Amino acid sequence: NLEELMRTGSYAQITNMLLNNQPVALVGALPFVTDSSVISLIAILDATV
Amino acid sequence: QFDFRNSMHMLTSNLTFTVYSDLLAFVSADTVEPINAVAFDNMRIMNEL
Amino acid sequence: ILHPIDYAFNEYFLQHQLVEPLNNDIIFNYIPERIRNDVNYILNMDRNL
Repeated sequence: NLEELMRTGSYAQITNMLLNNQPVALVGALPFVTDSSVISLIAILDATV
Repeated sequence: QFDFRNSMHMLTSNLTFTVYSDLLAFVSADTVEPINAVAFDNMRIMNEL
Repeated sequence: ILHPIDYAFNEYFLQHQLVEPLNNDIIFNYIPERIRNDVNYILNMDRNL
Protein backbone atom coordinates (compact mmCIF):
# COMPACT_ATOMS: atom_id res chain seq x y z
CA ASN A 1 0.00 0.00 0.00
CA LEU A 2 1.79 3.12 -1.22
CA GLU A 3 -0.40 5.35 0.95
CA GLU A 4 0.65 3.49 4.09
CA LEU A 5 4.25 3.47 2.87
CA MET A 6 4.25 7.24 2.40
CA ARG A 7 2.58 7.81 5.76
CA THR A 8 5.02 5.63 7.69
CA GLY A 9 8.24 6.44 5.83
CA SER A 10 9.87 3.04 6.47
CA TYR A 11 11.20 1.76 3.14
CA ALA A 12 12.46 -1.57 4.48
CA GLN A 13 10.02 -4.08 2.98
CA ILE A 14 9.97 -2.37 -0.41
CA THR A 15 13.74 -1.89 -0.45
CA ASN A 16 14.28 -5.58 0.29
CA MET A 17 11.78 -6.67 -2.36
CA LEU A 18 13.29 -4.41 -5.03
CA LEU A 19 16.82 -5.57 -4.23
CA ASN A 20 15.82 -9.25 -4.20
CA ASN A 21 13.68 -9.01 -7.36
CA GLN A 22 10.67 -10.39 -5.49
CA PRO A 23 7.57 -9.85 -7.66
CA VAL A 24 5.20 -7.36 -6.05
CA ALA A 25 2.31 -4.98 -6.75
CA LEU A 26 2.68 -1.36 -5.63
CA VAL A 27 -0.92 -0.24 -5.11
CA GLY A 28 -1.97 3.40 -5.18
CA ALA A 29 -3.03 6.26 -7.41
CA LEU A 30 0.02 6.74 -9.62
CA PRO A 31 0.71 8.89 -12.67
CA PHE A 32 2.02 7.03 -15.69
CA VAL A 33 4.03 7.83 -18.81
CA THR A 34 2.47 6.58 -22.04
CA ASP A 35 5.27 5.28 -24.27
CA SER A 36 4.67 4.06 -27.82
CA SER A 37 8.20 3.03 -28.83
CA VAL A 38 8.71 -0.63 -29.68
CA ILE A 39 12.43 0.06 -29.28
CA SER A 40 11.79 1.20 -25.71
CA LEU A 41 9.69 -1.89 -25.04
CA ILE A 42 12.52 -4.09 -26.32
CA ALA A 43 15.00 -2.10 -24.22
CA ILE A 44 12.88 -2.87 -21.14
CA LEU A 45 12.70 0.73 -19.93
CA ASP A 46 9.57 0.05 -17.86
CA ALA A 47 11.69 -2.07 -15.49
CA THR A 48 14.18 0.74 -14.77
CA VAL A 49 11.89 3.15 -12.90
CA GLN B 1 76.10 -0.84 30.02
CA PHE B 2 74.53 -0.73 26.56
CA ASP B 3 73.85 -4.20 25.15
CA PHE B 4 72.62 -4.30 21.57
CA ARG B 5 71.11 -7.77 21.81
CA ASN B 6 69.12 -6.83 24.92
CA SER B 7 68.07 -3.47 23.45
CA MET B 8 67.01 -4.60 19.95
CA HIS B 9 63.27 -5.31 19.85
CA MET B 10 60.57 -5.80 17.22
CA LEU B 11 57.49 -3.59 17.57
CA THR B 12 54.27 -4.74 15.90
CA SER B 13 51.11 -2.75 15.18
CA ASN B 14 48.45 -2.23 12.52
CA LEU B 15 49.24 -0.77 9.11
CA THR B 16 46.47 1.85 9.04
CA PHE B 17 42.99 2.64 10.26
CA THR B 18 40.69 5.63 10.72
CA VAL B 19 39.27 6.57 14.13
CA TYR B 20 35.82 8.17 14.13
CA SER B 21 34.24 10.11 16.97
CA ASP B 22 30.70 11.23 16.12
CA LEU B 23 29.31 7.70 15.73
CA LEU B 24 25.92 9.15 14.76
CA ALA B 25 26.81 11.13 11.64
CA PHE B 26 26.51 7.72 9.98
CA VAL B 27 22.84 7.51 11.01
CA SER B 28 20.41 9.28 8.68
CA ALA B 29 17.27 9.97 10.70
CA ASP B 30 13.96 11.30 9.40
CA THR B 31 10.71 11.97 11.24
CA VAL B 32 7.24 10.94 10.16
CA GLU B 33 4.85 13.78 9.41
CA PRO B 34 3.94 15.26 12.82
CA ILE B 35 0.18 15.08 12.26
CA ASN B 36 0.22 11.28 12.09
CA ALA B 37 2.77 10.62 14.83
CA VAL B 38 1.66 7.82 17.13
CA ALA B 39 2.30 7.38 20.84
CA PHE B 40 3.36 4.21 22.66
CA ASP B 41 -0.10 2.68 22.19
CA ASN B 42 0.07 3.06 18.38
CA MET B 43 -2.62 5.77 18.23
CA ARG B 44 -2.10 9.37 17.16
CA ILE B 45 -0.57 11.50 19.91
CA MET B 46 -3.07 14.28 19.20
CA ASN B 47 -6.33 12.68 18.07
CA GLU B 48 -8.67 15.67 18.39
CA LEU B 49 -8.41 16.69 14.74
CA ILE C 1 66.40 -0.06 19.83
CA LEU C 2 65.09 0.85 23.27
CA HIS C 3 66.13 0.60 26.88
CA PRO C 4 64.21 -2.17 28.68
CA ILE C 5 62.10 0.41 30.55
CA ASP C 6 61.37 2.41 27.40
CA TYR C 7 60.45 -0.82 25.65
CA ALA C 8 58.13 -1.75 28.51
CA PHE C 9 56.29 1.56 28.16
CA ASN C 10 56.08 1.37 24.36
CA GLU C 11 55.03 -2.29 24.41
CA TYR C 12 52.26 -1.51 26.88
CA PHE C 13 51.06 1.32 24.66
CA LEU C 14 51.12 -0.94 21.60
CA GLN C 15 49.41 -3.90 23.28
CA HIS C 16 46.69 -1.95 25.10
CA GLN C 17 45.27 0.44 22.52
CA LEU C 18 41.81 1.84 23.25
CA VAL C 19 40.56 1.68 19.65
CA GLU C 20 38.07 -1.02 18.66
CA PRO C 21 36.58 -2.04 15.30
CA LEU C 22 33.51 -0.07 14.24
CA ASN C 23 30.59 -1.39 12.20
CA ASN C 24 27.05 -0.46 11.31
CA ASP C 25 25.97 -2.95 13.98
CA ILE C 26 27.88 -0.99 16.63
CA ILE C 27 26.40 2.29 15.39
CA PHE C 28 22.89 0.82 15.39
CA ASN C 29 23.28 -0.50 18.94
CA TYR C 30 24.69 2.87 19.99
CA ILE C 31 21.42 4.41 18.85
CA PRO C 32 19.13 4.34 21.93
CA GLU C 33 16.85 1.32 21.82
CA ARG C 34 13.59 3.16 22.52
CA ILE C 35 14.29 5.54 19.63
CA ARG C 36 15.06 2.54 17.42
CA ASN C 37 11.73 0.91 18.24
CA ASP C 38 9.73 4.14 17.94
CA VAL C 39 7.86 4.20 14.62
CA ASN C 40 7.95 8.00 14.44
CA TYR C 41 11.67 8.00 13.57
CA ILE C 42 13.01 6.33 10.43
CA LEU C 43 16.70 5.45 10.80
CA ASN C 44 18.87 4.15 7.96
CA MET C 45 22.52 3.10 7.67
CA ASP C 46 23.22 4.93 4.42
CA ARG C 47 26.99 4.94 4.99
CA ASN C 48 29.59 2.25 4.34
CA LEU C 49 32.06 1.51 7.13
